[PDB]
Amino acid sequence: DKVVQAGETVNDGTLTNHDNQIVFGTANGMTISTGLELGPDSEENTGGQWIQNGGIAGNTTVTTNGRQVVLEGGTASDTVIRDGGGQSLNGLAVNTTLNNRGEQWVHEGGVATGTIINRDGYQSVKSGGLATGTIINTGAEGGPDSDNSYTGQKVQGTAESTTINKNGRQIILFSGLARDTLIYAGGDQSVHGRALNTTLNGGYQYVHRDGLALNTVINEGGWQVVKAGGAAGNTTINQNGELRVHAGGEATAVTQNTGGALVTSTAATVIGTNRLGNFTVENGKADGVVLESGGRLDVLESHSAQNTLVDDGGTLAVSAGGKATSVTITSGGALIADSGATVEGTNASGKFSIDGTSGQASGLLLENGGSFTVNAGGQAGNTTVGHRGTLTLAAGGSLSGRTQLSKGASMVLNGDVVSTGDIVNAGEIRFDNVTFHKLTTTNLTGQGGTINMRVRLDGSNASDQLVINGGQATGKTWLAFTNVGNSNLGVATTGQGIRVVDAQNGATTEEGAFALSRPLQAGAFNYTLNRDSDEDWYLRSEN
Ligand SMILES: [Mg+2]
Repeated sequence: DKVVQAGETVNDGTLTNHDNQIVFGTANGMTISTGLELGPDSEENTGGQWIQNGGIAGNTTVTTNGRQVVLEGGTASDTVIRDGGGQSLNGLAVNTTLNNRGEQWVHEGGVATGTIINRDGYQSVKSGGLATGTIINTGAEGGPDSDNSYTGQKVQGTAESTTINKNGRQIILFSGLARDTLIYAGGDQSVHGRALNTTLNGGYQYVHRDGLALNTVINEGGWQVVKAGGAAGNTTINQNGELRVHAGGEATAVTQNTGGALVTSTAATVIGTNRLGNFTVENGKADGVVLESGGRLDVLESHSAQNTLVDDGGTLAVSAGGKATSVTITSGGALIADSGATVEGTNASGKFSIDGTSGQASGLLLENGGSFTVNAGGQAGNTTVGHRGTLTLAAGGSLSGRTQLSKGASMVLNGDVVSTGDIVNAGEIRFDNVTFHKLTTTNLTGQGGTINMRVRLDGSNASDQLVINGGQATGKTWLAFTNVGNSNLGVATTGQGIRVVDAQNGATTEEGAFALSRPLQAGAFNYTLNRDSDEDWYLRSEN
């Protein structure tokens, strides 16, 4: 048991085999490799280096099993804690570096400045301690879904001037404060206490139940997530940043700049000012919201929205029972709703309305992930489905006027449908749900575009079916059949065949109107699509 007394500099050496070194003067260049054999969580340990009040340790290396205890008024310079060593800090530590399960506990009254947490190292600031000028490079390599709180920085006290690099993680517990942080892309900070003055230069900030975040700026690639029961105030959403406010979250004094994404629901609280004026999402009522660049507003059941602008890259999602009036969707805006929602506004091509009370819609335009669902007994008129838009019809839906499908458009049919107007398909219609449906239209105009249909080639003469009611089938439209019966079994067709397009009440079809997209064989037969004199089209057997 060496005792370095005051003004007696010890200037190299090691420490082993549960031996203590009591420092009252100066002890440079030590190797502490004893005292922590039993693990950080036991008062059963003997050995290590103990810097007393007024003592100094410079360029110590605490390696596996080594324990360095700095008491009140001691100091530890340029310390390397690695490979499962630890430092218990009640005084001053300057320029510590933590590698591979090296730990630093800064207990009440302790102060650590310049700690670099390098990989699988850990700095725990117990309540009443202070960490200043920390660099965190680890803790967050498992992604936003990693629940790792065992490496990185955990604060129960206070952390000032922290830089969080890729893979770095800061957890602020209930009692904790983190003031002035810069969080780069790949790194994150989890806030359960107080985070104040945070710069997300592509970094992530999670604000959980009972966490307060004040003065966060979200630059490009950054993310502020306010969970239920968390609260953020005075956030600035710069271009290509997003603020996420969950049901039960507080977002007050939000500055949504141009290019800023806002993702929230009427079940949260978001007050602020965007590039068009003031906005409020409060108590189930949103007024003035501007969804762009990945922003989403969900108007849940029995809430309301007015003066919403859905711009290119934004999404308005109105649940059934929600209302949203004076909507303006610019070309490239997405609208998700069904015939039980109530929406009014204007889109890229004029006025539109969904009246959830009667279940009739008129003039929709579904682009870029927009979607509408016509529920049972509903009716959508003059629909325009664009690239990446979807129109789904529940069993018992109706169409009215001209249903136009642009290239890249989807229309899914989950049961029998009647259009009392014109379907114009340049995209893809698809009979899905194993029951077979009938799509009745007055006129079909094919502009390319497959209708994906289903067939049983197993002795049934059973299939999906198109019906031209009184009108005409023109253009060119591809038919894609899938055999849903017993495969490798093919039965012969009987007489005229499986009727797939039925012309009725005087309907005519043109002669190159329909065409098999790919061959249809089952078992020993090739199934061929043939138009006859009755204007109807049939599936028949080959050789
Ligand atoms: Mg701990």
